[PDB]
Amino acid sequence: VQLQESGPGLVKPSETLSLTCAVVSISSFLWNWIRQPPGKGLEWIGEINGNSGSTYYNPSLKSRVTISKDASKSQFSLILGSVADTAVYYCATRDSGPRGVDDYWGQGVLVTVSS
Amino acid sequence: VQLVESGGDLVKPGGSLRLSCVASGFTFSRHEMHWVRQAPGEGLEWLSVISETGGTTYYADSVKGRFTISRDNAKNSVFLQMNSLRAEDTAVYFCVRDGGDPAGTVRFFDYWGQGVLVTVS
Amino acid sequence: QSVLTQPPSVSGAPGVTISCTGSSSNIEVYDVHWYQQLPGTAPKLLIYDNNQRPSGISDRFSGSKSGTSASLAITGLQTEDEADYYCQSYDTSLNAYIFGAGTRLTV
Amino acid sequence: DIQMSQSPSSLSASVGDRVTITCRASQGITSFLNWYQKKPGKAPTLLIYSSNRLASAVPSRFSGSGSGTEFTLTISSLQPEDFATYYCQQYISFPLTFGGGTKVELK
Amino acid sequence: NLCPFGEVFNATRFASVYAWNRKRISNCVADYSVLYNSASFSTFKCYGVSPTKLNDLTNVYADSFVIRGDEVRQIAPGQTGKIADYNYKLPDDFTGCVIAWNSNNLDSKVGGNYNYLYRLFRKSNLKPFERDISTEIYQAGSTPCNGVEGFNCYFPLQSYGFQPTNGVGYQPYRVVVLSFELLHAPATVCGP
Amino acid sequence: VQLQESGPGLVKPSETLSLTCAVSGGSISSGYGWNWIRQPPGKGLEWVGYIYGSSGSTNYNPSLKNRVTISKDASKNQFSLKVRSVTATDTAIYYCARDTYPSAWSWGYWGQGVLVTVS
Amino acid sequence: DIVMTQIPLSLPVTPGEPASISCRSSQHTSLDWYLQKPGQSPQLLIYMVSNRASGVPDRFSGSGSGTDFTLKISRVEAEDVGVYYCMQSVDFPYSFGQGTKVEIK
Ligand SMILES: *[C@@H]1O[C@H](CO)[C@@H](O)[C@H](O)[C@H]1NC(C)=O
Repeated sequence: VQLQESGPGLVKPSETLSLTCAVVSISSFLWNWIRQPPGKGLEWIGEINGNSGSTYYNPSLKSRVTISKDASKSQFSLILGSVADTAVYYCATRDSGPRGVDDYWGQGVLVTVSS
Repeated sequence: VQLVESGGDLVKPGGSLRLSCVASGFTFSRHEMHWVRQAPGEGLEWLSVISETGGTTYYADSVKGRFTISRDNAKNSVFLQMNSLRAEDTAVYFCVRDGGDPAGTVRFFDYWGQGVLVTVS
Repeated sequence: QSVLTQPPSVSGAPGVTISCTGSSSNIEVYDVHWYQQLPGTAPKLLIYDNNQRPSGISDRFSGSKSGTSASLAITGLQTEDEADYYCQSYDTSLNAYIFGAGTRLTV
Repeated sequence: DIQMSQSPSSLSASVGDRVTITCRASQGITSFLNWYQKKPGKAPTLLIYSSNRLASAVPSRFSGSGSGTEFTLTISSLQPEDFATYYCQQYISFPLTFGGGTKVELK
Repeated sequence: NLCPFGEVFNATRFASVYAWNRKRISNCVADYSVLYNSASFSTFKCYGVSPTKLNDLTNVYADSFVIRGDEVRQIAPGQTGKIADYNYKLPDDFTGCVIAWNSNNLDSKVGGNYNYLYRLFRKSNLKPFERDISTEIYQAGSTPCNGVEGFNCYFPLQSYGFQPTNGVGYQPYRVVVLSFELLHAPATVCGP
Repeated sequence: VQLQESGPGLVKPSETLSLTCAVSGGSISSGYGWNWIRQPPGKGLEWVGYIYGSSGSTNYNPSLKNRVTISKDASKNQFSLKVRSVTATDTAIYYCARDTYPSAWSWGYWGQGVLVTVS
Repeated sequence: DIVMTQIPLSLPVTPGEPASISCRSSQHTSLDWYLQKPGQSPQLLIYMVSNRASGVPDRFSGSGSGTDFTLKISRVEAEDVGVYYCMQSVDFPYSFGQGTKVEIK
């Protein structure tokens, strides 16, 4: 089932970066955020666990980053602080099971900061 | 893409004969290559099949036990080692290339061979 | 579905049919195995592989598994068979060994 | 197996008409049928697959249809290079069974 | 005085390859050239014992699992692959035979038939004659996943998905593996 | 053959209970499939674990989430059961077992059992 | 971290000829292959070292042991346009590839 994302759209050059990913249960899958600057490759920024067990972050960006998710609101969000920037944002996962590998991703939304 | 048969001869009933359809123009180890025959004055009739690794086969009712289909993926050729050739096995023997992934719901014959004539008399 | 189901309790006189019916995932693919547990004791292997009795057994005990339903016949019970009777198949849905709910024999 | 039976025996009319050809069946083959095109003296050629979808490099003249047991090939606009025999082929079950062949001829 | 070969060779529905049946066959007088004279089996090859002269010379088991057609290469002593390493590994000193026949009219349906599974990933290879029925999530190299799956963590089972019109290499072959095992014990199954 | 359990029978919740089934008459390093099966005192049996003798690959019951673990100490010929973060519903009578014949689907050859309750 | 590099930065391929994308990392192994058709999200097509995804066509094939892996496009029909990425998941810092824009001729 598809994942839709939402954010502010415009952001100051010294503000914070925050956006959500409305989504199947949170407790089923391990969830993930990746991004894409213009003219550059994809960048993994961090990943959370499904039962809220732990969080893992990209160590270059692991200075003011925070991923939190709800357990009932079907919510999943990112909090990057002190904003590499000016990119489009994806929330993603990889389903599995008997009938192959599904790998649902989201559409994306562009957040334009000063770099 | 081209498929060239071999092994045309005349058969006294009971001898041993072997065909060889060398295939070319495509990657060979990814399709099921097999044999369809046609007696003169008669319509076409399916004969055999063999998998993409020479792992398994399935014959028709009339030819089960007498024939043997084989392949060598390095030599890019499919064979038909024939035994107990009855009188009614006087036909043209085509070699066919099912086109489609081996795993798909689509089975169709893409490129035929020209067919060699073998007479049983 | 996906669970074996015995009757609650069976009883009789000297002179008892215990059935463990299962679903499409439980049996018709696998084998039913009967255990008997004396009250306050370890259970005992009674019927395995739907009818094969182990070394040391009575003869009035016999399993008959046909299709998606098994049965344990006790014709003419003795007064020393008052115990529990469970059934063990294997499930594919939840993918674990399924024991039955439970039944007991009373003379 | 499933015995495919074409109808009619042969067909002939003026060049440019809309000719038709069918391939009935005995047991159900749920919309699989392939049509092959054989000219006398050469190898046969694939015409359409899965009873609707046209093949590689086949021009858009011929089109097929059909569902279940009754199938139909439509010779829409007859070109003069098409007087030949056509074979229908099912693949829902081994052994594969071709049609008897319907011979079309230019007038 | 006979064996239940009408329940092993003619069951209505076999099991998957990762969770394979095994029925101990004892108290028999068995005729092994009943199936060998039938010859409706695409594979019938007796390793170690002499085939068709084995109706004369402790107990035998009977495995039951249906795989795809080109996977019958693994059901042999000394094979590798997705069956002989992770699902069913025959030992190096096997004594018996594998019987496989193309059961395509039975075990596949229109659309998919997603009942028969296999185990794509597993942390190590099987010791010979060992099952594994666990469905814990398989991590690949680093990240621990507490019952969850995503990147780097996969569901271990995966279906076959038998279409009625796949190729001949991808079709349900019902494989029955008889393991003849004589021990220092009085025999209960011999030939007549 | 012979199989005798051990272990403490009273525990405080959210701890790890350890139960060793000491066996005799046959070596654990074999093709045999060794087992744990628990029973609450009212309801009835329910399978909890499994371990293959030679390799030592462990297979559990997925209704129990990730709590159980089974290790087989081969020098003393015994195997354990450690369900962690226990609760008041994991208070049962535990029976170690061994399958009937190699790679069977059932088991004779039980033990006497213990009764571990959790206050 | 663990970083990789594709050997072609961009690739011209005529319709019909086979293609080849290689990938050379720093140090059953997780390495992925994606497709960014222009203006959409990426899509999985090779999920471990040699496997195939759910709705991928039969043309692609993952391969390669060690470090040098290869996703071989067998018959490049006129819709395989975009870039191709390598995800190494053997450690915590997940790293995508650089991308390789394929070119039709
Ligand atoms: C299995 O079924 C076939 C078909 O009815 C029968 O001929 C055969 O005797 C049966 N038993 C065995 C052991 O093959």
